[PDB]
Amino acid sequence: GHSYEKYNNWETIEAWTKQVTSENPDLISRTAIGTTFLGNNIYLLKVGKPGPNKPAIFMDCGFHAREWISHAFCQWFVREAVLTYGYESHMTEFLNKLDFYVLPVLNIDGYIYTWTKNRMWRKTRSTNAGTTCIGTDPNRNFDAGWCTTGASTDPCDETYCGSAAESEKETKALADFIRNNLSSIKAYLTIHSYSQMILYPYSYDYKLPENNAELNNLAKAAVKELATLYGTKYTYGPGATTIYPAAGGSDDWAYDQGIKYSFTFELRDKGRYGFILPESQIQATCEETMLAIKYVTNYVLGHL
Ligand SMILES: [Zn+2]
Ligand SMILES: [Zn+2]
Ligand SMILES: [Zn+2]
Ligand SMILES: [Zn+2]
Ligand SMILES: [Zn+2]
Repeated sequence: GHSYEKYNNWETIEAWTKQVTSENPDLISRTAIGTTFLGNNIYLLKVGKPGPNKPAIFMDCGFHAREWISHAFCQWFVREAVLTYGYESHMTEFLNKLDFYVLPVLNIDGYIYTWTKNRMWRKTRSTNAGTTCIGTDPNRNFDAGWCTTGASTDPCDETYCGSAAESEKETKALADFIRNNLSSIKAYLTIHSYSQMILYPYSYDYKLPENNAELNNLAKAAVKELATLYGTKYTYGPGATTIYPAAGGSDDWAYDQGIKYSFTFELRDKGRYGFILPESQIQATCEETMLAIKYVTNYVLGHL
């Protein structure tokens, strides 16, 4: 049984992607953008009412296997879209005028592993030459100052950058999709946990994006909007100085492709539960995060 207020295993999420699509044909279509190391289909939902020359926002969850609230949020976003379309003015305008690409779980193999073997697994489940240590950090595997800072060259490490940029089937699939759709995708949003932050480029070097003032102001306003619901306090800024320097991130890579609105969300909490955020917090976390995501979406729509 699927529930939006519990953490769902991969079999359940996969079945949900099929069911939510079948139940909402006028608003949702599903494709597979590739396969994981272990051969699992990487599903992508396109959410929106069909129309001509629509701009798009791309959102992914589940880069890091143990960050279960991330996976839960992508599902919640789709929940909100199908529930409130036609009833709530903003969501209806969003879905009429733009498409949302929602990738519910990128690192499917790692996610399965957190359910079956090791709740605290982070990386992919691919093999590495010359060692029995498993996995690459998908958010150190993109072609963005690749493997230079905040990333490890040791395959046994949690931030292992991989053998080469896009060495992982999952990151290659994501990068390929974005490159193939670069004329339509106007914003890139990537959902992580934890630490309550909205980050934007750059993480791979201490340098700032050309539109730094715009991104800073947008992140500041989105943080303020998020806080209105339950008073949850987020920080924001360029990745390198807000959390830490880290090379090979998808947000930096997306920005360097020309996607001007590129953000990483780090959801609840600030360390009390960390990655093992209780199910009792899914609803509140997702509802407040919705406010930030809708704020960014409205901004993108209004500044095309
Ligand atoms: Zn359900
Ligand atoms: Zn399957
Ligand atoms: Zn993460
Ligand atoms: Zn993180
Ligand atoms: Zn709601």
